[PDB]
Amino acid sequence: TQQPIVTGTSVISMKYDNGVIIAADNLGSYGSLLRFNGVERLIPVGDNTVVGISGDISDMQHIERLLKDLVTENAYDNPLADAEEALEPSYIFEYLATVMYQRRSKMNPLWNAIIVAGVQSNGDQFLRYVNLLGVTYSSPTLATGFGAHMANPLLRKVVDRESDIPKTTVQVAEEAIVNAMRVLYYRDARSSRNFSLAIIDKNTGLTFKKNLQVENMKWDFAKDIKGYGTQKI
Amino acid sequence: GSRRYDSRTTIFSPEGRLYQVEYALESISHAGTAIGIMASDGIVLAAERKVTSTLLEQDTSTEKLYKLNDKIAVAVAGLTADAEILINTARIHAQNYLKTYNEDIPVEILVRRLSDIKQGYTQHGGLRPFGVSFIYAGYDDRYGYQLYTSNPSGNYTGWKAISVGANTSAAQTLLQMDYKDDMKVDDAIELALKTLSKTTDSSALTYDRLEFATIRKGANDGEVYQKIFKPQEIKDILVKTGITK
Amino acid sequence: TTTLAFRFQGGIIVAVDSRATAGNWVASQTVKRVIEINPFLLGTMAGGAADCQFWETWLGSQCRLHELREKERISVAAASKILSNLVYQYKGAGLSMGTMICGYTRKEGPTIYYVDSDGTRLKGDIFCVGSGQTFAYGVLDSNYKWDLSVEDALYLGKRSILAAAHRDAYSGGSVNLYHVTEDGWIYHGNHDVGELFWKVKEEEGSFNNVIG
Amino acid sequence: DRGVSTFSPEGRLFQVEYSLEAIKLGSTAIGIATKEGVVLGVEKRATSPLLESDSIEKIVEIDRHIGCAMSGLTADARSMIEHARTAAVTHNLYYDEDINVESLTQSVCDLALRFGEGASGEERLMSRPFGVALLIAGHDADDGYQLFHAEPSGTFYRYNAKAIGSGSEGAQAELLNEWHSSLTLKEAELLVLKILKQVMEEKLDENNAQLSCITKQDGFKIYDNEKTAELIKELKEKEAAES
Amino acid sequence: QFNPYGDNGGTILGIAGEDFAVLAGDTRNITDYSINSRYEPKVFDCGDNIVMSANGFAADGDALVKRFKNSVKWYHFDHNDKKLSINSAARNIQHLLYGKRFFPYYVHTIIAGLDEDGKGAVYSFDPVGSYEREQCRAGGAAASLIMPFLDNQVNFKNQYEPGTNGKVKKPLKYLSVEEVIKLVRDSFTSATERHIQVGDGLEILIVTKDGVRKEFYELKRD
Amino acid sequence: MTDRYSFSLTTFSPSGKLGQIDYALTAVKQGVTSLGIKATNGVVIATEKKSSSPLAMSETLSKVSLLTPDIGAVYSGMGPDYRVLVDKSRKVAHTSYKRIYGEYPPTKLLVSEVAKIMQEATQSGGVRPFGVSLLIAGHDEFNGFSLYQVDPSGSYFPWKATAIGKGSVAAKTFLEKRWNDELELEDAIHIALLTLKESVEGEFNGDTIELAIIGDENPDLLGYTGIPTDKGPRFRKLTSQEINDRLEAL
Amino acid sequence: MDIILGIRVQDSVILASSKAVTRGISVLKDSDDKTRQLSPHTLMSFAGEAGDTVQFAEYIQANIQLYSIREDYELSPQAVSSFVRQELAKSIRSRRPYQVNVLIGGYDKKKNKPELYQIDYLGTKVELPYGAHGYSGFYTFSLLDHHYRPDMTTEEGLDLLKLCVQELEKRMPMDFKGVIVKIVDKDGIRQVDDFQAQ
Amino acid sequence: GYDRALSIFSPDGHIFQVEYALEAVKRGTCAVGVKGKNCVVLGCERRSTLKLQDTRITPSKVSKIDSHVVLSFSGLNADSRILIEKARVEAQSHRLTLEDPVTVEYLTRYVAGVQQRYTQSGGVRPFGVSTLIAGFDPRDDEPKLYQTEPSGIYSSWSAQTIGRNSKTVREFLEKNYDRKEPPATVEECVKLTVRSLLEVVQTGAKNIEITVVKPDSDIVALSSEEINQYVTQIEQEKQEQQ
Repeated sequence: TQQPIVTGTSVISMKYDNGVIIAADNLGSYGSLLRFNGVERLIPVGDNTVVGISGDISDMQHIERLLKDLVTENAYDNPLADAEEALEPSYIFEYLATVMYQRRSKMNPLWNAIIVAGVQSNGDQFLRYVNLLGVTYSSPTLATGFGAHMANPLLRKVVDRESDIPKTTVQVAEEAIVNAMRVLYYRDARSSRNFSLAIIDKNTGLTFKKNLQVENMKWDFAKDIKGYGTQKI
Repeated sequence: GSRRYDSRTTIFSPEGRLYQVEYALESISHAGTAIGIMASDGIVLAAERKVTSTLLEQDTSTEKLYKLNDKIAVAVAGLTADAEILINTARIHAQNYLKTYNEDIPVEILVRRLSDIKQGYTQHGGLRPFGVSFIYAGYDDRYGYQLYTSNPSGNYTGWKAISVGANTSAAQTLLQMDYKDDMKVDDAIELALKTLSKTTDSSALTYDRLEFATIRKGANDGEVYQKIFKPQEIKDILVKTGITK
Repeated sequence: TTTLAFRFQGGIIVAVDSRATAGNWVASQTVKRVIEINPFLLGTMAGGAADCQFWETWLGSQCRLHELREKERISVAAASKILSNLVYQYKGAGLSMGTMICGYTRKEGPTIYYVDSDGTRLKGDIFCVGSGQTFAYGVLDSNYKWDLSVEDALYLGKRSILAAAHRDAYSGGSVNLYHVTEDGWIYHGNHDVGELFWKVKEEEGSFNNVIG
Repeated sequence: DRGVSTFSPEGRLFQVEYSLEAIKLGSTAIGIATKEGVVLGVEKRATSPLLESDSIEKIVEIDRHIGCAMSGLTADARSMIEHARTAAVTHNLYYDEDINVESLTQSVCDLALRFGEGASGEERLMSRPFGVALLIAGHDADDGYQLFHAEPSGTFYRYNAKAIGSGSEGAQAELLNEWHSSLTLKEAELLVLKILKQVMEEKLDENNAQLSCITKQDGFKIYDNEKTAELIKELKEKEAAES
Repeated sequence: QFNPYGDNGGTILGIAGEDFAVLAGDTRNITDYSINSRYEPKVFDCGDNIVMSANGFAADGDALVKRFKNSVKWYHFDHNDKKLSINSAARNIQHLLYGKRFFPYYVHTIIAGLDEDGKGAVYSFDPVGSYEREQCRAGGAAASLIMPFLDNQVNFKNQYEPGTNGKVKKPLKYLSVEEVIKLVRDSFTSATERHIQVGDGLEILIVTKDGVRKEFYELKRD
Repeated sequence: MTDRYSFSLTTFSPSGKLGQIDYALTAVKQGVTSLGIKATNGVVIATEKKSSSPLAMSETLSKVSLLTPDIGAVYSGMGPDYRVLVDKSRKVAHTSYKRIYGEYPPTKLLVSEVAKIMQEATQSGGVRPFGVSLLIAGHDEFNGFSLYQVDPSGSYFPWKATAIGKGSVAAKTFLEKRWNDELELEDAIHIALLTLKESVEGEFNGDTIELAIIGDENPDLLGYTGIPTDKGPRFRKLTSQEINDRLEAL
Repeated sequence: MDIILGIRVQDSVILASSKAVTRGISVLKDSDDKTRQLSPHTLMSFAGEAGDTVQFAEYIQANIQLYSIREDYELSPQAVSSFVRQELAKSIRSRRPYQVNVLIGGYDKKKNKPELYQIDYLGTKVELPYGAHGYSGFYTFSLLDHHYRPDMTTEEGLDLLKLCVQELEKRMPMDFKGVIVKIVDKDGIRQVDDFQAQ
Repeated sequence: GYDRALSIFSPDGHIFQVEYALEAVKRGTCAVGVKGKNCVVLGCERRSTLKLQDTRITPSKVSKIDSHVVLSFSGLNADSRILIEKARVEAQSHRLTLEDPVTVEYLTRYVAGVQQRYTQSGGVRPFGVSTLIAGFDPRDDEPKLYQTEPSGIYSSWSAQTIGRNSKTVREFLEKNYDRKEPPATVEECVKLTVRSLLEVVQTGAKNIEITVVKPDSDIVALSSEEINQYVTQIEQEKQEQQ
């Protein structure tokens, strides 16, 4: 068995009308030491799926390899394949889940929790969660780690039923993601100042802005100085 | 594969025989001779070593006499090599009976196993069988002294005088006549040596062309003490019968 | 759970409870407790429910297979001994079983074998098995009489179950009665414990000579 | 020895062809399925005072709704029965109901393929194919009364009547003329006896013939010696009064 | 260290009637106080007039179901598209359940439908094996609250008509599809208040020989 | 796919013979003159050294191998069969005896262990049987000095001198006549050069004889110069110069 | 546990074995016996855990009975006790031992001597003129040694065994409700019906 | 792998290896079983030509398969041990599991089954033995007589004879038995069995071994002394029918 020594925290997501948004810090923690800052934890699998993985890095590295083999094996049997019988969000998620369930059932478990976000190129939006306990569920908003706690109640005010999905636009969607993440860095320090964020469009394919950094800075703490180093003998 | 790169000689024949078995008995009939005389105070065993020399040791007189126990021994006619695998495994089969029930194996059980392993090599596997015939010199308290022979075919028969090896035919024709139905060891020794000379061509019968063992009851040796005669005790008995000629 | 069998002139009287609970409030009066092996053989569910469910249906199949194979009716004995061999292998890893294999065969008569999780095999003539066993046997014992007809025999089986149902909190929803005859077993109904209690109290005078 | 993967220029395996040769040497098995039952009849044959002729029969029960009569080598039909019982028993335990006669034939035919040296597709453990062909008759609640001919080759066909054995060439020819779609169980059994008499070089007794039937209030039922003989008694007189 | 086993709440209710049967379930999915889903079909049609719900722990539900979905497929292939019986399906589950107990299961499974002789049937399962047929079965977390009403009004047990209430009673009537649905909406509306394992939505699958019919009634949202 | 060969490749012929053993023996008759002598004050074994090439080392070449410390073997037959066989003999001798009974196997017991290897190989298919014959010359402190023959089938018999290879019979005649027991080891070395000079003509040297003895001790063959605890080796292979010195000694 | 006594007298080998199963006040069954005939002059009585008992008992029986038909020869009681021991000593390593202590009472028809074997679950086999297992022996060895010394008949053993059983049910708080006694001698095996003072 | 072929079809729809198995039995000794309606008699040859056999450790032809069941054979002893062993185990397997004494039909199915396997399965050949299996079912007083071949086929027979000159002994027996009136007394059924087996053994009255099986484990082997007496008698009978 295992218990953590290496953590990654927080990958958040939402649906809008004509895509999805997902955003995640870039992190390999050794506790409260931010050891690896810059570790990939949005993994584009094709141009229509992004895999977010939270939890143990030792486990994350193994899935990171496994996804890169899935692309190579998705080029097998026809090289121009990308909606013919390979490279759809449901395929990447079911694959991960079959391994996830098997490992827990023999109790030498994959100690991750996963969010597969994508937009099918045959259908509409895909958003589905899987964890280390073998519980899996779908909802219009999802978050792992800290973000399940804190970001997800923010997400639910925009979308949380089917009906609220056509009524959210790219701008409204993007404003919720940019708001949520600012919250995640503010109340939880594990989450790295640099993040990468990707918006997966029906209209223009995969737009991934990498290495974006929290802005619209809080320095609110400055109002509350009653000193903490400012000494007069 | 192996179908047209092999053959099948372990199949039956249009007489009901198996090629290799029938042939195996032939191999035995030109190998060195083993003779078994069962007496009722002992067992007398004689074997001819065909050809002996002063370049071979004649000093080793276990060459065809092996003890499988201190109560059962065999006399071998056929190859040393073929012999070796069944001896070692028979000795092992002993220890198993001994461990389980704290009592030594009867002769009959041990023969029936041996025969089943030998049948086995032609019965499955495609393998070849052994080419050695055994004369069992043995004990029971159910059956007295026991004398068996078992063959590469795995048939086994009870005897009180038997031969396998070469010159089988000559020894058995004299032996049936001169047999006494219940007899002492010393009488057996006289009868055996008498038979032996006249089954060995010209003047050749010597102590050092013979292997002799007798299994006596004794009264300075224990009940069923096997004495595997070393050269010098052969020399003595030949002079006493006077048969050295 | 208090589950019983006795051999008497008429055959065997198998008497059983049925009771499933959510808390102590009896949710439904119907649970499985009799597993139907074959049309003349009963085995009771109790102990490891799952172990019993799987392995007594299994047992029924293998019996059916014997009747093809050898063209002979099975003994209750042959039935039990198979069960026990398998039970002992899976011991120390789980597996729990509480059954009595009851039948009435032409080639033995009314015959009862007791079979437990540890692999005991016992023949007797009177059984109560359970955790209400001692009390139930008391009621059974003082009105036992091998010679006796089926009607009375049934009412006595039923009274032992109620007596047990009252002291212990592991029985009493309703009482299920079965008579295993030569030509197979006959259901005799489910008796509401509620209507049954009032009758029995006045009638038997057992723990009730002076009513209490 | 002889190839196990070596085909004729047509593309029909030697081993299959040789399978067809043993079948043709057994005693006839004849089935007619009707709308009230399946009749399976065999010629058991041999009558001797040094023979117990009413202790041996060629109609064996698989299940409480399935029989088979055979023709060809009888020793081979024992391995086929051992596989078939195991497969049917395990399915009755899992879903509580009758196994389909077509389904059974396919499960058996899968293990008829092994012979020879192994494959990398299959582990071939046997040495020859089976030298018996079978008529498996049954009932199911979802196709009623049925009759099936399993060849050891792999092919299994459903039939309304089919004969197999040595004397099948004649037998089949008679079956067609006698067959119609308002045929019943009672007529079919009488007719079986007619066919059997005709082709015999002997008098028909129940120590050279055996009948069997299927009714769905009793499953597969052997028409016993006592009843089969009563039927034979009735035949001989009625035939011998048409002359 | 590790035991994934917990609970995920939810509530299911199966009722066998006169010609019909229902499998009603709420559509709320939880893990503790967090909302996993506010709609996620918690009654699902496995085919053949059989609808199925594995309430309890989700992780075992998903597994139990996948093993079984491939059995529905294999039964058809191997037996030429002969449709799977409620009783047979129940036996097939028993064997699945019983197949793992070295990793033990924590679900309350209920199946509802019609048997093949035409009587509504509901079967209830114990988490490591066993099934038995019941007339009515409330299931899941809020089983204990629903059953004591149900027993009076459907099954006419611990129910007696004012008189002596002991030789006078209220008798058994097999309910109508309309009358059953009223009951089920009432149970569930009371249930939402008292349990945070019930709410969001109510999916009732009503199962008839005209197919599987879907009904949807709304429930409470926080 | 893969092998399926399990049918024995050694089979009986109409006469009672075994084709493979007959064949293998032809090779052995054609192989290099080797002999063995028990001098009674030792055991001396000699075999033909050969060279492939003058530019070739014959240090690597193996014509005399130590099977166990007090025991050497030499052969006539097929060189490659010999090399593998020596290996399986060394392995079992070390694992199964050298801390189990706390010493080397006795000579007769080791001859039986070889015998078994060859017989496994004769019985079983997938492989043809060994094509070799050995002369195992030895010392064990519970049997003295010994000489055995190991046949291709694994038949063995005891000898006190013999020769196998080409030109055996006459080699045995000269040896029979010159030695009749109770003889210095040195003297047996002298007799052995004489028997082989008559046996091999065309060119003869002690640089084409490889000679080993078991029949000596040095402190160096206890393997230490301290205080004894055990006896140790008595195998000693001579260098070419020492052999030329014994060729000069009449 | 299960109180099983054995005493080897001069003419026969007497084994005493409990006769009832007590549930509460009253004996539910009092028709008990637990012994298996191995051969007509080799008997084994049994005590221990009640499911380990039938499983071992039929396993050992089967093996010895296969040897009897095979050889068409009856085996010695010595033969059986070495056999029983070995099999125990394989299982005691294993992770589910039997916890069965046996007494095998035999007349060795081939020595013409009586023999008594007491075999522990461990595999400790000992031949004795009397023995006992567990806490029983503290009360009964003290009588057996004083009042009994070797070379006493069948009649004498019967009375001795009664005395022993009466002290065990009074003074020792284990309850097993007496023994029904069997005798293994030259002429095979009989159950001694009487138990009034025998 | 040695699971590959070693038994192949004939073009005639026989099997070569089964035809060759039957030949070994014919060359062999003769065994016979004749039924009363109180017993089943089994005669077995012991034609010791040579006088140097010791015959208490010279193998017998009679095996217990069970205490109420016997097996006799004609064929290679070596093969017959292997079959005899598997058949004893099967009697004990039933006994253990069903808690029931063994029934003759199932045992016969078992004996048939191992031989049947080895023709069908690859890298094995059938046994060199034909057998007769007889005995009595439990609580049953009517005789049972089965014949099995190494083909693996099986049958019941009122009487059957095997090995060398099977023709001669069938042909004779056929005139001296009816199913409607088979013998009631041991003496006359034994007289008939000894007389058939005299006619093929040549000289024999110590070379003939009779074992008479009455219901449920009363199995008794008649002795030389007794047999010599029936042969005398037969020499008196043959000049009362002259």
